[PDB]
Amino acid sequence: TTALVCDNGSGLVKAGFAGDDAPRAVFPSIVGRPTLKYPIEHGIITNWDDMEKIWHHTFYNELRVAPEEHPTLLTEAPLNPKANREKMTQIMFETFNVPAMYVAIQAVLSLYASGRTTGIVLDSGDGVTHNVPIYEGYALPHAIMRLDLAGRDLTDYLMKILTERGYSFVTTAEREIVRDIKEKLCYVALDFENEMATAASSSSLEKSYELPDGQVITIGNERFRCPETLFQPSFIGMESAGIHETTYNSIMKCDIDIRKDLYANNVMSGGTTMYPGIADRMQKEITALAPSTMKIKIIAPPERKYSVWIGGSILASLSTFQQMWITKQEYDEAG
Amino acid sequence: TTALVCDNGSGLVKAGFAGDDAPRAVFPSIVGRPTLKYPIEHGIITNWDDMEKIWHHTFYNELRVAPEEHPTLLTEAPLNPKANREKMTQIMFETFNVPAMYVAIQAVLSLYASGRTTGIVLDSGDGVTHNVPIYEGYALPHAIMRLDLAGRDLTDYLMKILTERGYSFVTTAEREIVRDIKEKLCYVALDFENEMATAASSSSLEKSYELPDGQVITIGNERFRCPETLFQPSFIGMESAGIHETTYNSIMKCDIDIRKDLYANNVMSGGTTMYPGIADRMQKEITALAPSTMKIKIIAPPERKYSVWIGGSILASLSTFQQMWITKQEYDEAG
Ligand SMILES: Nc1ncnc2c1ncn2[C@@H]1O[C@H](COP(=O)(O)OP(=O)(O)OP(=O)(O)O)[C@@H](O)[C@H]1O
Ligand SMILES: Nc1ncnc2c1ncn2[C@@H]1O[C@H](COP(=O)(O)OP(=O)(O)OP(=O)(O)O)[C@@H](O)[C@H]1O
Ligand SMILES: C/C1=C/C(=O)O[C@@H]2C[C@@H](CC[C@H](C)C=CC=CCC1)O[C@@](O)([C@@H]1CSC(=O)N1)C2
Ligand SMILES: C/C1=C/C(=O)O[C@@H]2C[C@@H](CC[C@H](C)C=CC=CCC1)O[C@@](O)([C@@H]1CSC(=O)N1)C2
Ligand SMILES: [Ca+2]
Ligand SMILES: [Ca+2]
Repeated sequence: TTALVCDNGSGLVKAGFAGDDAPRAVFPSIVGRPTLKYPIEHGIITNWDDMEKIWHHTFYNELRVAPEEHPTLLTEAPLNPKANREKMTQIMFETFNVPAMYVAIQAVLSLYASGRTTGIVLDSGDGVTHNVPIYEGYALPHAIMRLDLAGRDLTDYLMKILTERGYSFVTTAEREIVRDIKEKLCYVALDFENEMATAASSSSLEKSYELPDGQVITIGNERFRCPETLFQPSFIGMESAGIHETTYNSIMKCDIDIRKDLYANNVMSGGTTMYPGIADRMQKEITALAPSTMKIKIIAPPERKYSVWIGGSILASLSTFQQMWITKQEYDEAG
Repeated sequence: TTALVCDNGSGLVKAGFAGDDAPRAVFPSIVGRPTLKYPIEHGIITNWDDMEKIWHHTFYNELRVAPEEHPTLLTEAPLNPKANREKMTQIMFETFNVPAMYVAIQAVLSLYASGRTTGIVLDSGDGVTHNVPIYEGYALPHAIMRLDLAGRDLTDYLMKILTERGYSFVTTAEREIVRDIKEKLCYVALDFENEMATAASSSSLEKSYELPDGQVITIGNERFRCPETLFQPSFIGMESAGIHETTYNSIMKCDIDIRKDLYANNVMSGGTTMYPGIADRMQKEITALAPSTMKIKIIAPPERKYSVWIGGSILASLSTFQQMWITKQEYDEAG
């Protein structure tokens, strides 16, 4: 009788029940095979047999529930292929015997989580980053921007820029330690030059970090150079535009009537948007690219690591959404 | 048993019951379709399927009455085509099953609202402006003047002349805010030059306006330059004559016997004639174009936004009008 909510990400899987304040299970999207394998790449499901192993683990190992006794709400990256979605549905009704289910757009859920039907979302995960403009609940597809740059790319870059300081983070076990640092110490510098100049002249921006084996290490400008890649992807050999630019482009690809409201509603989702000082930066950067008379506003909610999941827990619980489910009868009938 | 009164305008629909002091329902003449659509353009019905949706909303959503249980009084712009009127009647007797109905000339009703049978009306709405000379209740058709310039054109012009001051009113949602300003602050300058000179030298004619989002803005000469378009339509690329001129022309196109009485009875109807200082202007301007010995007088009633509706509420209630109804029997007989 209780509905579920399964947010499948490139890095993590955030699962729980609809109506809850937060997901009860949060675990890696991996499958070890000597060795590990991420079945979701850039927010898209690449291996299906593996993906079933994840959903199987979700229901039975994590949530400890019968999948046929609960309607399940699955999530999907924006502009997800139709053959990709139809393949999910099939697996839920046939392999996991679900009584009903539905596939919602991750970014759209994050908007609802904020309490908004209309707005331009920025969802940066571990595998992919998206600019999704939404009007009256419908995400405008021709305006959506994609960017294959997220936390994992950022974690890798940090490892690299720590290697020039004399450190040796190469193995995958060590990569997690560099992820922890990235999450713990890093921040988004309001101005890059000014900050680098503070780092060159003083040691005020330096921070100590205790490694698993007790030893302490220090990091200076890496704190903000790493997340800077988001605004300048060319730092890692990417000729793509920054997040401020792709956000601007996204808005300009919409109708002129809604732009005022998109600018005024810049929601931020995904753990990669958790960098301290990212809101002050996106305000600054956007303000410049856009007109002078435009009111810009960035909304960065404290629990934006789980805005997608929270968005589905609300949606699943809504009265208006109940009709939009897909019963096994409907599927076994209409396909 | 109670009669209705439905004033259909290009911008608004003013509906209510006959005998009432004012209409109970006042709503936009729009139909959204992703987006909005004004079925009445320049006071004339262009889309009939939409217009039915408006009348349907009027009866059932707004007035909450059965159309077959009440005789309905509909309004029409002057010089409305006969095929236009015959199409209205058909829709009322056949689609809305009315027991009776009648189609009256908007401007003529406004005259009755003032308490006059003979006089030259000026009715400026949101979509069209008309000079209608009326004698003993009959509006003289060959003398009627039309002008495709009203509040909406005026609202658009104001947006434009606010853009030179540095503001950015472009979208349709913002257009309503510029309409509010137009209605709130604007006025008709007795003399244009003198006023512009006051604006160039001092800041006494400036007025602050609180925008929906709290921020305040200032407007100076736009207050009177916007409504000035009425006296000089060339401001917006219209080679047509002003309202003072078309009013003069209208009077000269009549018989010489009634001119004295037309001049002495210049009634003003429609929301566009609500600009403060428009009466002092029309007096001045007309006085000049006309002879010296002529007694000019402008009548601008406080409730002239609803003079057309009020005119029909009185007419529907009159004893002499009762015979002029059109019974469904009469129609289903004579067509
Ligand atoms: N405080 C933090 N600062 C910066 N990054 C963080 C922080 N906490 C978590 N992250 C990063 O956020 C990412 C996880 O976010 P999320 O779970 O939304 O992504 P995902 O759903 O796994 O992948 P995607 O959404 O791209 O498919 C990881 O890369 C993680 O390192
Ligand atoms: N105080 C005001 N000053 C100036 N204009 C006003 C004021 N109040 C309303 N208006 C304008 O008057 C118009 C509405 O008047 P009205 O309802 O008579 O027109 P309509 O019947 O919708 O159109 P039409 O009569 O031309 O077919 C709108 O353009 C509105 O902006
Ligand atoms: C607290 C935590 C958060 C997380 O997001 O991990 C996810 C999942 C993780 C799987 C592989 C590692 C060894 C196993 C385990 C771990 C537990 C989850 C770790 O691979 C990431 O680290 C990658 C690599 S580096 C990066 O940025 N993304 C993202
Ligand atoms: C208080 C009010 C008066 C009015 O007259 O509105 C009418 C109707 C309105 C319909 C479209 C808007 C968005 C929706 C709603 C509104 C409520 C009615 C607003 O479009 C006008 O604004 C046009 C545009 S600008 C102008 O001058 N005429 C005239
Ligand atoms: Ca995600
Ligand atoms: Ca009217």
